[PDB]
Amino acid sequence: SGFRKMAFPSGKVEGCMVQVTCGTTTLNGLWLDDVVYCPRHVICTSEDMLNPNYEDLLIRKSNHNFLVQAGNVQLRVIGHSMQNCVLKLKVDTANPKTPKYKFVRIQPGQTFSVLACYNGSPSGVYQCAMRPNFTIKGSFLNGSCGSVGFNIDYDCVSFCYMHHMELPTGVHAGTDLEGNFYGPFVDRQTAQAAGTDTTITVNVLAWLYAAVINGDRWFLNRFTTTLNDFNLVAMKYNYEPLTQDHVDILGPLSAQTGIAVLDMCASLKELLQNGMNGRTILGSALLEDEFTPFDVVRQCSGVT
Amino acid sequence: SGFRKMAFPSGKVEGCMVQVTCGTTTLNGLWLDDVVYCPRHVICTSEDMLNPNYEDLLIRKSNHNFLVQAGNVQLRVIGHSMQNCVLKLKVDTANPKTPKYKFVRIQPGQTFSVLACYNGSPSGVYQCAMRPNFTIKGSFLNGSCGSVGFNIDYDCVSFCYMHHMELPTGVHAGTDLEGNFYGPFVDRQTAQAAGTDTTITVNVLAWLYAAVINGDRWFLNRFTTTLNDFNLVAMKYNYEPLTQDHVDILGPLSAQTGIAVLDMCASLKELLQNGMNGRTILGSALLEDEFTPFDVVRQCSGVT
Ligand SMILES: CNCc1c[nH]c2ccc(F)cc12
Ligand SMILES: CNCc1c[nH]c2ccc(F)cc12
Repeated sequence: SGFRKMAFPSGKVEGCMVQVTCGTTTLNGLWLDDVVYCPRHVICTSEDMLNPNYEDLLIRKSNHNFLVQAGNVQLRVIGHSMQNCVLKLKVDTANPKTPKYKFVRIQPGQTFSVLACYNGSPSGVYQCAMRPNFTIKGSFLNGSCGSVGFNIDYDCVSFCYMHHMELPTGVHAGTDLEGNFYGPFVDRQTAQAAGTDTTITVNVLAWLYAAVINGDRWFLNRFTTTLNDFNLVAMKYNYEPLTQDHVDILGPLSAQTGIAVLDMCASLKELLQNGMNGRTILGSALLEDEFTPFDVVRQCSGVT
Repeated sequence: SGFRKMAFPSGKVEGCMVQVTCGTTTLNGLWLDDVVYCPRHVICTSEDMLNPNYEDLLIRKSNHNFLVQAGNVQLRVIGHSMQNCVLKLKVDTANPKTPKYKFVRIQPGQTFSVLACYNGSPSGVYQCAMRPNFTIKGSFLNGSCGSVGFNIDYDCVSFCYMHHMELPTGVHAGTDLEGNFYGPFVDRQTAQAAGTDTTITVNVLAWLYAAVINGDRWFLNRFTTTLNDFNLVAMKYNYEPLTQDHVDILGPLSAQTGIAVLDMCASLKELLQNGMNGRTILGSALLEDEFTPFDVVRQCSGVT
């Protein structure tokens, strides 16, 4: 028993982190096979970031200008190319620690682990979610760019995020490993405001199921609701609309606990309308939305 | 910017996890050098756990009864001994992945990362604290015993916890790597109730400093207090008494923010007396106490 915000074990990803320096900028790179992936803004000076023309800046860079260091040993760069907002630096050595991997572009509401790195060295690992406004609420200081987000399924690492920037509001924006930003964000130091940060309703319901499984049941009530009735309340509280796909995904949790999805929606509806009255659920005084139904099943079953 | 409950990168510890089976019980072991450490209750059947005589049960076990598997390869056990509540299984092969390590016995209030494992395979990593009642609030299912807690200082892993049991209240108890339980707990399936779970005051103050650094400042007030005045309020709310040692440890955070420790205590005093009024601090509606002052400095400075 017990339910924690758990990250995937990070070892497989730690073996892929390298330091990339171009001119006076140093950030992190991800070394998989004979390619090092890093944010293209490694070629920028803080001044260039105001209005960078990446194709123009890249013409002034050659293979020898990209310094790639794995631990204390230098990698030889034999090619470089820009794909969207990432640079792909071809090196002469395949990473011996390359795990089985995929590049995936996640949907908002999905969770992943971030291995925060500085100078190619891992500092910590935490779990987060792609917010519905395509930002993430991470913990990233200067030098953390190029740190990656990932999920692990047995022995295959699915990389989904690479860190690029912090908006002036302290939230984070990045790309998938193809270099495409999540959301409308651009790698320029300009006014970029995030949209509404709505709550991931299906994740809140999954976490309420996790609470019931782990013994926290005070919030269960005698009511039920419909998808349309629940959604009138979800809209009012800036919660994402719940669809039948979300109800289907919650099926296994509904079956395990014996609590119908719409009954759990009615509990959530009363929590939204009345608050927690100074009570807590799974050690939280807020309705937690960074656990997917898959995360709840995995943690409650012990998937390794 | 941003502040997350961050765990240490777990790779160094993942390379130490093995599966230990004795009879029909399978749990995790920690392989460092040529020794595998695991809870001594690996020799028990669920029935033995009611009133186990470990010395008597161990006489019926020989080296060949301890099956140790690292990945898919078997380790040869050439010796075994019991030290307090852990068994030390001497194997014929030193773990090639043994990192630089120490065994430390932590104090209540200190934090560490747990690599939850099942069948010797890592499932996830999370951060927690040794509670003042010597329990931890983890996420452990059956098969997780032998999972370890640790801290990392550059390249040295300090192991501080090994998981042994879950109390009937869903909280967790374990030992240091010398096999001595934290608190009064025993490895027997009997009535063991935890004492008061007080709040780690110095950690709450550290987290309020982290909030100020990261932009959450609404709770700062025009007041100050004294250690004795603050402690009258801390006692009332089941908070640990704050000492001058705690004030000294908060010195660097006080210096960085320019907010005197006793002024932050006065903010905390008003938060205890008035609540948050539906507001949040660092994405929490509760006063977070599982970040030490060292954790705040580390995360706010980017230690790798
Ligand atoms: C969601 N609107 C009411 C509200 C504000 N804050 C909250 C925290 C928890 C909860 F269950 C409800 C609330
Ligand atoms: C600590 N006693 C009041 C109280 C109950 N619950 C709380 C949650 C947050 C906070 F700042 C204060 C409170």
